Amino acid sequence: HQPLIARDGPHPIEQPTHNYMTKIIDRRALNAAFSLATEAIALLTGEAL
Amino acid sequence: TLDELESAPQTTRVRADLVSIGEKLIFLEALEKRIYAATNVPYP
Repeated sequence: HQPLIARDGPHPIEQPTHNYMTKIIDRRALNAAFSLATEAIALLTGEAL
Repeated sequence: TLDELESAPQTTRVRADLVSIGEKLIFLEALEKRIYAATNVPYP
């Protein structure tokens, strides 16, 4: 909402202006690598216990 | 057709700026953020 000041002539008269803005979300993602090994499944599961 | 002014003191505190120059205190403000911010008006 724009404020106004009031002038005289000869240059013209202004009205109140208004503005309505819309902005779209920009979307991203991330990644990570956790990878395990061969035996480590069976060492957690209990095959080699 | 002759009429005289009537004035009443109602003082309030106002944030401002005071500068001492020479022998008298001098007022100093810039008038950009208070007035003329985001208009189409040139600064005279």
